[PDB]
Amino acid sequence: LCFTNVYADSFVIRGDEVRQIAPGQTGKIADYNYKLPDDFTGCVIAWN
Amino acid sequence: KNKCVNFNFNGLTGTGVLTESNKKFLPFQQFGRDIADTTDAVRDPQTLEILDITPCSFGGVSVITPGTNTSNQVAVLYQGVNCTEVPVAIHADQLTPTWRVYSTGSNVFQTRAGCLIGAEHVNNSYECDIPIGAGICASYQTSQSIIAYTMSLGAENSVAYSNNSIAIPTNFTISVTTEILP
Amino acid sequence: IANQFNSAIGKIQDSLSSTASALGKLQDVVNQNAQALNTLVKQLSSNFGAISSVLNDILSRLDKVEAEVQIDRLITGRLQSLQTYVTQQLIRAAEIRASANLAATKMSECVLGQSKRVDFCGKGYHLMSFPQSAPHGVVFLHVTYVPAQEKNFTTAPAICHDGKAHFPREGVFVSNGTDWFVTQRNFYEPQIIT
Amino acid sequence: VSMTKTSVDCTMYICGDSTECSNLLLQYGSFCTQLNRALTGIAVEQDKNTQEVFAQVKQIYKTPPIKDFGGFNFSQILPDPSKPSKRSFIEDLLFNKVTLADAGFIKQYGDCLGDIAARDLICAQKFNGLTVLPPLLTDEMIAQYTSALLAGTITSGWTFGAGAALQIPFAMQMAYRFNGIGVTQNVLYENQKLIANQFNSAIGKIQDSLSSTASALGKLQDVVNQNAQALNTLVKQLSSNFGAISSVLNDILSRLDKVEAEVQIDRLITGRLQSLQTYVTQQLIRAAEIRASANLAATKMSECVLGQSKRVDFCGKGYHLMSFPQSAPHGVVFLHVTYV
Amino acid sequence: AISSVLNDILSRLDKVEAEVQIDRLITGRLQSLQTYVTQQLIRAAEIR
Amino acid sequence: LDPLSETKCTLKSFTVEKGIYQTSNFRVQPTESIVRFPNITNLCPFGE
Ligand SMILES: *[C@@H]1O[C@H](CO)[C@@H](O[C@@H]2O[C@H](CO)[C@@H](O[C@H]3O[C@H](CO)[C@@H](O)[C@H](O)[C@@H]3O)[C@H](O)[C@H]2NC(C)=O)[C@H](O)[C@H]1NC(C)=O
Ligand SMILES: *[C@@H]1O[C@H](CO[C@@H]2O[C@@H](C)[C@@H](O)[C@@H](O)[C@@H]2O)[C@@H](O[C@@H]2O[C@H](CO)[C@@H](O)[C@H](O)[C@H]2NC(C)=O)[C@H](O)[C@H]1NC(C)=O
Ligand SMILES: *[C@@H]1O[C@H](CO)[C@@H](O[C@@H]2O[C@H](CO)[C@@H](O)[C@H](O)[C@H]2NC(C)=O)[C@H](O)[C@H]1NC(C)=O
Ligand SMILES: *[C@@H]1O[C@H](CO)[C@@H](O[C@@H]2O[C@H](CO)[C@@H](O)[C@H](O)[C@H]2NC(C)=O)[C@H](O)[C@H]1NC(C)=O
Ligand SMILES: *[C@@H]1O[C@H](CO)[C@@H](O[C@@H]2O[C@H](CO)[C@@H](O)[C@H](O)[C@H]2NC(C)=O)[C@H](O)[C@H]1NC(C)=O
Ligand SMILES: *[C@@H]1O[C@H](CO)[C@@H](O)[C@H](O)[C@H]1NC(C)=O
Ligand SMILES: *[C@@H]1O[C@H](CO)[C@@H](O)[C@H](O)[C@H]1NC(C)=O
Ligand SMILES: *[C@@H]1O[C@H](CO)[C@@H](O)[C@H](O)[C@H]1NC(C)=O
Ligand SMILES: *[C@@H]1O[C@H](CO)[C@@H](O)[C@H](O)[C@H]1NC(C)=O
Repeated sequence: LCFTNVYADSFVIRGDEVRQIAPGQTGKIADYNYKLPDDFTGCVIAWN
Repeated sequence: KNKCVNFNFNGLTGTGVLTESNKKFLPFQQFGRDIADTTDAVRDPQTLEILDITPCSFGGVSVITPGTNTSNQVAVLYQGVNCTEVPVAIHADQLTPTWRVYSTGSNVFQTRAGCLIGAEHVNNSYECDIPIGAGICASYQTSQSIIAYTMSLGAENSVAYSNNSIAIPTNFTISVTTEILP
Repeated sequence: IANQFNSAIGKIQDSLSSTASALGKLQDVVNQNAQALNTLVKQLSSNFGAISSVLNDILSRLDKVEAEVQIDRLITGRLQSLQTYVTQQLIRAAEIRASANLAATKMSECVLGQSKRVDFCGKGYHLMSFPQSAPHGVVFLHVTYVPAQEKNFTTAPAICHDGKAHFPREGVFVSNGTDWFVTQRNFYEPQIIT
Repeated sequence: VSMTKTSVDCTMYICGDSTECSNLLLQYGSFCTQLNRALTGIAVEQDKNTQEVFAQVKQIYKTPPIKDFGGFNFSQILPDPSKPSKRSFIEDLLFNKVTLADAGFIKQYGDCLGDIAARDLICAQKFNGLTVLPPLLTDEMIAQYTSALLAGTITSGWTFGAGAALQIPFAMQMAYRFNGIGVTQNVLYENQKLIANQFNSAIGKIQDSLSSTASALGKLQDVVNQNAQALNTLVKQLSSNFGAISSVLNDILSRLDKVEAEVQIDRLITGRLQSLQTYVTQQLIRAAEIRASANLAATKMSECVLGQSKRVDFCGKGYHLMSFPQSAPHGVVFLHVTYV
Repeated sequence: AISSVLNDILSRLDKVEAEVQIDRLITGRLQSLQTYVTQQLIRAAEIR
Repeated sequence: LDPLSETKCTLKSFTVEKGIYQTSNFRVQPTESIVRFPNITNLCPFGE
């Protein structure tokens, strides 16, 4: 595949907040500091 | 170009015949689309020229038969297709019908409806038996084979008109006919 | 005339004794309503995106939380399959309702009367028609006068005897080549121009 | 009398060039066959409707080359031998006034592939499986059946409608007509020149009218329009998401696995199926509209062209004498002649 | 759908869940109108 | 097998009446694939 624009967003969280990173979620991460759009095109990559 | 292939550009996976377009794309354009919202032209990205895309040549298939009670011979219509392409529809590529026994030809005929195979064009016109389309019809007849023909509308007849002449019936028939309505 | 009539009715018997070909109009309605019932029945074989075509195979395998995600697929599939059938049956009922109103019109005008309407009671000049029934339909034995043997005649639109013009009250003038006569428009019977 | 025949590659419309989509589309059973059959039931009855209006005479009456009709002038409505189709002067007026988007007129890919793949609605219809089909009768064969009905009429009056044609001098025939509406036949021959001058003048008004305006054939154009509008809308129905990621199938299939694509693709299989299930319904109902028009026209042929009607206002406004049929794109035009 | 009421759905869940429920209302109704309009088209043909 | 055999299979009848009949549309499959993308040579900064 090919891509027209690409961005990486780099940050740290606790593991119990990884479920909040997916689109259209809730919780303080998903409400007050990092929101994805409802159609989010991309992929989420996390590790300890 | 002119051949049928699984193209991809940029992840635009399609299937078709690529051709040199006459489209003057402006320098920022990479795609053209159908009124239908599907791609139908595209700039080649390594070598900046404009390609038309056409989805590969195709049509409906239809079969003409006198009935199993009498024969196991049938004739076949490639609706909307000139006869030359039918050779191009060789099984060296995998057609949707896997049966390709009629691409032998020899009795191949072009019509307004498409190209017709297994039936013989006879100059003599008859009553329409099986309707092919556009004034062509087909029938199984004499050593039986399927014939195809332009239909005869009825006997041609010049009426005996003149400015002072009349026909009058000297005799009659009392006919009866059925007529059946559901 | 009676011997032609009894012979014509004889040909109707002798013809319909040989074949089904004429009854294709009734036979097709039967075929089509049978076909649509076969089509409506055969849809039950379909998965419609459910794990099975068979309702008991969903219930005998899933819990309420999952079963509803299978059953509403079946409902959606079958529902549309009824709606299509009911659509086809309403529109095909309209084809038949016209066929009935026409048959009632042919009954009123070709059975209860003599129609002057050309070709409505068949090709030729209508005398009378006899109804016969059929499975789900009606049949009409339309009797028509057809002019069959003709001869050529010379004609004039009017005649002169004393400087006055003459015209038929009824009919037309003709000459056999030697003498003029007047005659009825649909059969040769000559008479003296009086 | 008719509307454009059509057929849809139901699989290629819903699932164009995918095996994966075909294997999902299969899970609904006969839906595509029921759709295909229904379009065929319509298309086959268009050849019926064409046949039943026009093919009423089994013998092809040709006019005498001389025209001794007693001052009545059919030259504008009889065949003109000079033209490549044997259509009349008024029919060549009627054939220009209607715009059609194809009629089956040989698509052979020497045009419709490459450049004329883009700027043509109909090649996109043909690339989404939306095949228009040619009618059983060419417009020359309609013009010949029409010519035979007209030539039979002007030379033999109603007599060919009963059996073999019987010749009659026209002026006299018109006398029988006048006698049928009860104006006694002398009143024709006593005015034959004035009558002929008016009949020819009334044909002159049909010409001068239907030449000049750009709107007249509305009742046919709206059919030819609604056919193409419904196909052009069915083509737009392919552009929708129906809640899925993309309205292109292969841009889902290249981007997704065997299960996430099944969730997406079935949306399109749904939306699209409901787009054909709509369109085919809309055609089955329109077809019942045109059927009624065609069966009515086959009665106007039987009763205004093969005979004189005593039915008031059925053969146009006035007392009917006789009428002349004219071929048109998808239509018949009657020219009614009346005593007023 | 969990409710026939369009705003009860909007209250009880979130946009992703609306794609699950409000969507049902979209479908079912659009089938309702196609049903009425078809009955009216057929009916209209009888009245003609 | 042959055009008659498709028609029998289509009508789900072992015996076919006199007529003209519809069958599965033909379409030439592609002979082979063509892939085309712009040529880039450096790889993206994944290590960063
Ligand atoms: C046109 O029709 C006429 C009527 O049939 C026919 O004229 C009739 O001809 C017969 C003889 O063929 C005459 O019969 C009489 O002949 C002599 C005349 O002196 C008598 O001795 C006989 O007893 C007998 O009465 C008819 O009188 C005569 N009638 C008239 C009004 O002419 C013509 O011959 C027919 N012409 C053609 C070309 O067929
Ligand atoms: C009615 O008459 C026409 C022509 O007039 C006749 O011509 C002679 C044969 C002779 O009978 C004259 O006294 C008449 O005036 C007939 O037309 C002919 O038809 C044949 C085929 O049957 C054709 O080969 C000829 O070319 C035609 N000739 C002309 C001059 O038109 C017609 O057949 C007669 N019909 C009946 C029913 O009697
Ligand atoms: C298919 O047949 C048509 C004829 O029906 C060919 O079209 C002709 O092409 C030549 C050269 O381009 C023109 O000079 C003629 O005027 C065309 N006539 C018609 C009626 O089209 C067409 O080229 C053929 N296609 C193939 C692939 O053989
Ligand atoms: C009118 O036509 C009828 C036939 O339709 C003629 O009647 C036949 O006449 C022949 C002898 O000429 C007999 O062999 C037949 O048996 C008769 N038919 C019937 C049904 O009886 C009749 O002669 C003709 N009359 C005229 C005036 O021409
Ligand atoms: C029947 O009417 C047409 C015209 O309506 C006549 O044909 C015209 O004849 C004149 C005189 O030669 C020409 O100037 C015109 O160009 C002709 N028009 C056409 C359309 O051909 C015809 O001559 C009339 N017939 C009779 C017997 O008078
Ligand atoms: C792709 O590479 C070729 C040489 O391998 C070169 O001609 C061309 O310029 C390259 N593509 C672009 C977009 O520059
Ligand atoms: C077809 O078979 C039937 C018997 O089923 C027979 O009556 C008829 O004559 C046969 N016709 C032909 C043309 O073979
Ligand atoms: C049919 O007639 C044409 C002349 O119109 C002739 O050229 C052709 O050879 C004929 N076909 C056959 C098979 O005889
Ligand atoms: C018939 O018309 C011709 C001209 O075509 C004329 O010479 C002849 O006198 C006319 N005869 C009758 C009986 O009208």
